[PDB]
Amino acid sequence: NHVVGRAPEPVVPHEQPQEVLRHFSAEERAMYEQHVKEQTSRQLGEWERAM
Amino acid sequence: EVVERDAALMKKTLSSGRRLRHRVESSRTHRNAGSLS
Amino acid sequence: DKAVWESFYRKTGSLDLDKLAESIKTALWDATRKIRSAKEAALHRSLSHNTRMRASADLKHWYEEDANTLRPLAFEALKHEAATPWMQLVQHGKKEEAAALLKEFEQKGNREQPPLASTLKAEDSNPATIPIGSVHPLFTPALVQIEEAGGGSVSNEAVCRAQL
Amino acid sequence: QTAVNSSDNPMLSSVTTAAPAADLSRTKPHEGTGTSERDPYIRTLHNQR
Amino acid sequence: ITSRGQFNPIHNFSYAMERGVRARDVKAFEKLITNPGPLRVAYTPDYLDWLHRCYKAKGTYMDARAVAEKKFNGAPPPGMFLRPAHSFRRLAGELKRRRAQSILDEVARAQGMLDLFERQPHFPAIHIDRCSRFHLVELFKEMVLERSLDSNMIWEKALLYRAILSERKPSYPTSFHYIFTAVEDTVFAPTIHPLAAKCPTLEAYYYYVYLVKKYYIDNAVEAHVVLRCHREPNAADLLFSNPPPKDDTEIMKAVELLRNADIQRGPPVLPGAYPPIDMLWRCEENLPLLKVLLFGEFNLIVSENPFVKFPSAHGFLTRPYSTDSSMSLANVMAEKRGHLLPSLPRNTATSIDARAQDIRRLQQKHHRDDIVSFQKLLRTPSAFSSYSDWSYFNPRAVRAEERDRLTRKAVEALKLYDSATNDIYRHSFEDVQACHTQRVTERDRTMPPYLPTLPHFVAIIKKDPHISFLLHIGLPDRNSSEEGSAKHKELEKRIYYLARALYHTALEYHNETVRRVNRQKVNVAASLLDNFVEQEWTTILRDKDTQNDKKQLARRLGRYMLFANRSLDDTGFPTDARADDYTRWMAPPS
Amino acid sequence: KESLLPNSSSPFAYVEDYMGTNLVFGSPVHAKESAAVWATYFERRYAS
Amino acid sequence: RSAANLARAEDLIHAVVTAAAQPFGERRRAATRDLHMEFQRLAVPVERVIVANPVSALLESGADPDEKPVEGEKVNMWPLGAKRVVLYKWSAPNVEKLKAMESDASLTAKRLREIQELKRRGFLEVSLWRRVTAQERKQRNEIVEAKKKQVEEVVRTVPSLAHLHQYATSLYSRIEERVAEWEFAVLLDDRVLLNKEESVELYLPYRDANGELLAQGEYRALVRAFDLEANPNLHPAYCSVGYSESFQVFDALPQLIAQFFRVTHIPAADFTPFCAFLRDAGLDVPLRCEFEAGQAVTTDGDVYMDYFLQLLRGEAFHQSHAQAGLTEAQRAIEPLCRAHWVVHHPGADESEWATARRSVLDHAMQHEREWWFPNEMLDVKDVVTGSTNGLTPQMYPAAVRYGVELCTVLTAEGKFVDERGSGLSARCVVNGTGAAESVVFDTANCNGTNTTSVEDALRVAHGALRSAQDRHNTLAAFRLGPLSKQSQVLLFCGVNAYEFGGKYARTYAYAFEKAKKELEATAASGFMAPSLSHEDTERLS
Amino acid sequence: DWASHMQRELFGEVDPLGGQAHKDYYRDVTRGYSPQYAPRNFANGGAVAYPHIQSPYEYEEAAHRRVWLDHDVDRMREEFTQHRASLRSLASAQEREELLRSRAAEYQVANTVHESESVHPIQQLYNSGGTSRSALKQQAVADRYSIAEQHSPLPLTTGVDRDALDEAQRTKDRILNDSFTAENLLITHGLREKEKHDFTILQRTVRIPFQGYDMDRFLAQQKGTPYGAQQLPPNVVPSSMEEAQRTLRGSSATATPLVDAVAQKVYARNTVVDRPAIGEQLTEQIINIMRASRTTAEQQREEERAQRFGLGRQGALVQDGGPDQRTLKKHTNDERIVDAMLFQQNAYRKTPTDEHWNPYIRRSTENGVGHLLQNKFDIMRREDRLSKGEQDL
Repeated sequence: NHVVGRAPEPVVPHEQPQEVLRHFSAEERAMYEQHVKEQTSRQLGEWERAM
Repeated sequence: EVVERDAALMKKTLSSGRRLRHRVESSRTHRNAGSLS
Repeated sequence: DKAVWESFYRKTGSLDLDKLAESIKTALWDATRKIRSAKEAALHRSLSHNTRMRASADLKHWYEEDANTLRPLAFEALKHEAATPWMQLVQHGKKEEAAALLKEFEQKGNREQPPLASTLKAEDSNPATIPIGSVHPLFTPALVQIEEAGGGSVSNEAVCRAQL
Repeated sequence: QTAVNSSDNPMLSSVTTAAPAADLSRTKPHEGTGTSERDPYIRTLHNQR
Repeated sequence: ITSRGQFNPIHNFSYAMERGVRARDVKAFEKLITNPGPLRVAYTPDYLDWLHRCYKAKGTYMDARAVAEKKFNGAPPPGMFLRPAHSFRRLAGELKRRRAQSILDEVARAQGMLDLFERQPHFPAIHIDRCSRFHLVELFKEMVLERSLDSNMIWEKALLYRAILSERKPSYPTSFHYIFTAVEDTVFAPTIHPLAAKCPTLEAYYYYVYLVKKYYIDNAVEAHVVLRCHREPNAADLLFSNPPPKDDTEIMKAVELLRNADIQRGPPVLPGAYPPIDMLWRCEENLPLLKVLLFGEFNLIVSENPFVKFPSAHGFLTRPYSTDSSMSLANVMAEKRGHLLPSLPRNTATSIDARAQDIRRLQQKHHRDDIVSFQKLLRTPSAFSSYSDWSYFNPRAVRAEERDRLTRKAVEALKLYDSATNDIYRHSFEDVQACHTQRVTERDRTMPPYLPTLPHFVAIIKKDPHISFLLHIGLPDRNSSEEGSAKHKELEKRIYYLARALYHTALEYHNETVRRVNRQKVNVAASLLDNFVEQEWTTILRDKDTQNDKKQLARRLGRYMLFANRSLDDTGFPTDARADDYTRWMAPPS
Repeated sequence: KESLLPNSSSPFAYVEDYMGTNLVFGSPVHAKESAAVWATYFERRYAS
Repeated sequence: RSAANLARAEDLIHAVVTAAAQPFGERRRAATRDLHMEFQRLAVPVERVIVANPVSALLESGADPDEKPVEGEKVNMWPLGAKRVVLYKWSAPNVEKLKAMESDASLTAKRLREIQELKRRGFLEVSLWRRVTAQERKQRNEIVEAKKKQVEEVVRTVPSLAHLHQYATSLYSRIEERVAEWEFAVLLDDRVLLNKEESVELYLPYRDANGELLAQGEYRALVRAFDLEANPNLHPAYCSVGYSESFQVFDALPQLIAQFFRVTHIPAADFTPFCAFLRDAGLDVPLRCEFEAGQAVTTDGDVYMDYFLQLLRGEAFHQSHAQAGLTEAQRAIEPLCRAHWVVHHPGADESEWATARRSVLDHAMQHEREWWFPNEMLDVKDVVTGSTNGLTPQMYPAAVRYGVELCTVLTAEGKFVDERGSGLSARCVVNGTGAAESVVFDTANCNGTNTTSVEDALRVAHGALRSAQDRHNTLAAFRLGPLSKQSQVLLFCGVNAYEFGGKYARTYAYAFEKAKKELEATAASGFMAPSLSHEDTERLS
Repeated sequence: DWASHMQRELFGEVDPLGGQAHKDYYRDVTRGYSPQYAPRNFANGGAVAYPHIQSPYEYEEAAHRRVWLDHDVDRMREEFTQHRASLRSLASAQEREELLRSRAAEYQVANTVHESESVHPIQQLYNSGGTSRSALKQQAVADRYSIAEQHSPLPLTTGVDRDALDEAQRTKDRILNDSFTAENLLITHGLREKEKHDFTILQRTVRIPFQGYDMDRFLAQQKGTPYGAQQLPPNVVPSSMEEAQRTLRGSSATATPLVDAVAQKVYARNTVVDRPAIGEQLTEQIINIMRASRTTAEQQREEERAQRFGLGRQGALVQDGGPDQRTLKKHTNDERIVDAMLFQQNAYRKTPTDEHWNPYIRRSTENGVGHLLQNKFDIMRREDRLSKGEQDL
């Protein structure tokens, strides 16, 4: 009942634990964020277009 | 003998004594300046 | 084929210069890519026929020298191309013909062709001809002393002296 | 997923705590270092088609 | 090179000692330390002692070096021998040492000077008695003016210093007396007019007296805090002081008393506008006020934490504590998640709200203890060091970057000094005779031509047909259009990331823990690059035949091999090893 | 600037032995210094 | 002995090649004199140029702020370490626009911004030219001629150098940038932004930078004016020039030092009235300089006069505006960029370099930074000891590779303008591959008539690709050059470390011949190699 | 609006926190002793949220990026001087604020703060408890360097020197060599074979796991994917502030290169030491401490390696029964065993391909696939097939 129109929850390729992320430099963490942002946006948008 | 000499030199880094420092008197309004007398 | 291609770029039309630029850029890239492929090809033929290097089992032989690494190097073009015929002769280690050309120099005192096709002819592709000084460029200044004072070929005398 | 660690049970008293798996190591096609299911002590799946 | 609470020399002893001028008695040394020129740097006894000892040691050093060189007419490392003087290698080495040591000297002194005008404790007082308009104006324009964003705050700073000096007069030491000449000599614009545009009003001055009396300001430090918080809408709240502020009846009464008592010698609102800044520095009339201002900055600075006295202003002046809180979590997470996802099942919602509470509790619990433990941990180079971490607040504290530049310069100089060792000194002859017995051999005995180096990898990932095509041809031209330069920047940046990742993997390849993590950095980087390439490639093909054009050339290249699924080892080349082995080596951490 | 070192671009101008010695094309000071170095060395060698 | 001969050769080669470059310089300078003399007929003159005493900002007790009445009439002489104010009148449109917009100017962030951009739009360059006695001119003519003689003898003795001459001339004519009494002394200001006041305080230093001291004698101040609309990319020919009247330059210290003390030490009472005394003679003693001169001191509290002088006379506490405009970083790479710039401008004067200095170094530190910046792998800290100390035989081929990949990946840029008169011009950006990352035509310069055949656009792009590939080759020579030269000393004189030196040389040669012979049989066997095991062979011999 | 505040601090020649110790700001070395924001995360629990540098090469690189960015930080300084002169010129609050707003937009100050983008409720939790947008913007402090980083070329050069790279190669070599030696020694004592056997013993006990009646559903629910199947991570009890801070700083202390470590320590000690010095005597003292440090560390590594593999002669060299005498104890490394082991591997061996006259040895894939790739064609094919995620032929 709850889930009917909704998108699948975005699945980000090579998503990281907190314990690996703790070793990313400030710049590499910015990059990680860029990656997650882009995957999430791409997928959710793809679902919009699909539906 | 070389390596002996350098271990002998890294012994001298822990042989550091401290020289006695000299506290001054804290005030609320300024800093006190002592000079050698 | 100006007949065919001219109106593609317009010309009365005014030139694109955008289309024209992209196509120049692309053409150049194509040429360069042919060069690089030729280099790598040479490397490949060598590796596949060389059994001693095959004996040590190394995948790394195939990647340790690639188009970037092999010669001719592009950023070295000038000093090799802008060079006089004499200079090119000595650069490629032909001391005989360079000395000859030098004596004749003293005593008597858009084109299509690579500037080196003058000095380097067919017969200098034979690996038999390549002087030992020139063989391994990395070490050239050291391997030059094994060589004869005038001749490209190694001098028994010098090497025996050194050993003795 | 089993540890080759030593057990206090009487049947397992022969079992000795294993050194950790070797780091960059090239195995024989029928063995693995035994870390995960993806990498068993004994590779059961054939490598053919 | 500097760390917290380190002493640095501001004196150049070397120049005079090379001329042969040396001191013996302590009186001689005090005579060596006193600037004739206008400025007077006082010292703590401690710093003075340290400096003295250093001086003596430098005497002994230059002495023994000179005596050694008179006997021979430095002293080698243990297994080494001195090359001859007038040998190229030794001349070069010694030169290198001369230069490196001049650099290290200059740096030492520069950091000393930073300490001096940052008002570090061992330089307790800078005295200006001997300065003339030039020195004062210059000191002002280098120290006060340049730094300040706001013009109008400078005047305030001045009057407030005048008020503090005038109110605290008994407790100041004798060496300060001269400055009071400048305080009684201050010229004010008549009450509401030729000086109205030149100088400030007396009313203003009494406002600031009100502030010194009401908040008990003893310092340039609390001055700083008060002056930043007082014009703001929350003023009563920010500046509310731990010993509570006096009630305005008594204060305004004492201000009436001062105003009146000073008339017979010849809730107040925050004051108005003041004359444009330049007047202060360029009118003779303001010259005493200016003087006070300088004296206010270079002295009147004391260690004490102003945030013991103004505990509510700590959040405003410097950043607030994260453990201190000035909807439900579930609703925030709903807002980020967007309307396109199912709302959180209300189990997980409730569960997450529970965590949010438990975390609130952890914060409240650990707020004090973390602070305490932190300062205690700093008081104990060591893991904890800095240019400035001091317990006390310093409004003139130097920017971290000025100090770091010096430090870096000094470390270059050190590495330079260390180089020259192998130029000046040499190994035993027969040791190198021996050494030349094992020749360098190309194949084995020489390091391999592919080491980890950033351009090696950048080259490797730019050598791919698809990416080489995308760089040169594929993207719209970088100079021609905006999309061109944008796409170009991003492609280049992504290559760069993947290159840095491969590089740091290659360096640490031998140690497993670090390698698996660095490997995850490679995965993220490569994934980013692959998505960019894939996208731009599709764009090339879709975008709207003719022989040898862009699209044909692209379709000739074939399928794009993803950088993610590439298996490259330490040297940046594909592996020798079986896929199952390589996969295991690079597997994620647990 | 004034220093004692040959003024030339080529590094080949600054080449000497490992022992800091040049008995060819060295300045007269260098030459005496270096012949003295080798003299001392061989004196000790043939002594022992 | 052979190392000595190598060095000797490189010295000669350097002489010969330089002597080949000078005439290019004369012709370039001539063409630029010409082009400039044309352009200045049509452009906005810089009419009044006057050197004057700087006017104190300080006011007396009864004065009021606003006037700015005194510019000073003029000045007969400019002391060495002193500030003077040069006044210019440049009536160019943007300057007018500035005077108007500022005289209208209680303040808005917007208008502040507008004013600052309007200031950045044009700029002035101020320099000091010195006169020359016929005596000095004859001494220089004499020295130049003696050098030319030495070069002619050298070339005569050793034929191959006479050949290298023709080489260098033919290279310069290709590499070079095509262009279609008083001697320069100092650059006081690289970029003076536009003012409503039309004046600059300039500090003259004690030292021009090649590091030399400044002479005495007559100087006039030259002022160049550039506006970035009429002359983007800042060609040196297009600009507006005017000169001040002559004045006298000298170093005043030894007079004033003599006048105040009537001098190795200074007693410490006098120090502060001494510095005051100096500032009244016009000299600039900064505050810090006083302060440090005072911090190195005799037993008696004295100031060493030579330490004080050394501080006054050097770049530490005050600089030419021209040198303050540059970063620490830029000043560190400057001799490299200058060397390179001079390869492409064969025979440049210090005047020319002075003009182009800012623009070149900004370009370098922006677009070129990878080429110019010091590179711990490639770079050489020292020439004498580089072969021995920094570079190991074990690290050598790695470092060579590093150079090669770096150049492969980096990028160079080049320009070409059409010689046949349409303003068609191309820019190119080029890899270490020879490939072109970018090619662009610019129709801006050329008129609306166009009518340029595809042929001519092709010729233009050809020329641009050329100049670009050449820039890239030259940059690579400078990036990889030092390390490769020291590599040469390592391998040539350090043979006996290697397997091709000494007793093992003979083995290498042997291996070499076998390889050759072996290649032959592989070519005979159809490029399938014989057996390693030599199972293939007819005879046991 | 927080952005204008940050910009305000960037313009100032004064340190933003006034040099004072603040528990939430790590003054980091790597970052040039600059006050970076590093709160404790109580959702992860006890852990200071901030980068932990894991190698010296990371340090050396970051230091280099600072040197590279120098020129830009300098142009920026020169530009800031102009800016805050303009700020002095402006007499009204609101206009000043307009200037700061527009200029903070231009320098992209806001773009320095990196917020977690994850839509997943759990990652949401981890970041958003302690470190959130609301918090991160309010708490962030920008150095000039982090601003120059954004408008600037990217360096192709790590700060690593020729010699530093020499030592890197040597270190990697040495450690790899000893690890391979150690592993072969475990195979030789047959402890690996034992480990396999014992695994087989442990199998006796185990059940086959319940995989569910609907196996898809089951697997998925184990992973927490289906709807309402989300579990929260187990709450961890936070560690004392000293512990967390010591982890964070110990990390970057380990990573400090020799020169910096020594130099910092020498100067800092020179203040308190009994016989202090300035000038060249100090420099000397540093160089000596450094050279001695290298030598001592070398010698210590050799002794360690000796203890690990049991290298070195046993007892007296001149024993009656010959020099040779040695004793081997069960599962214990010894010099003799190491060298016998290598002897077995390569005894008269001329090349690794020596035994490849034998077809069944030649196509063994044990050592890797590298001897079986002969023409380029096949190599490329392998590359392709591997990238597609299929098997190598």
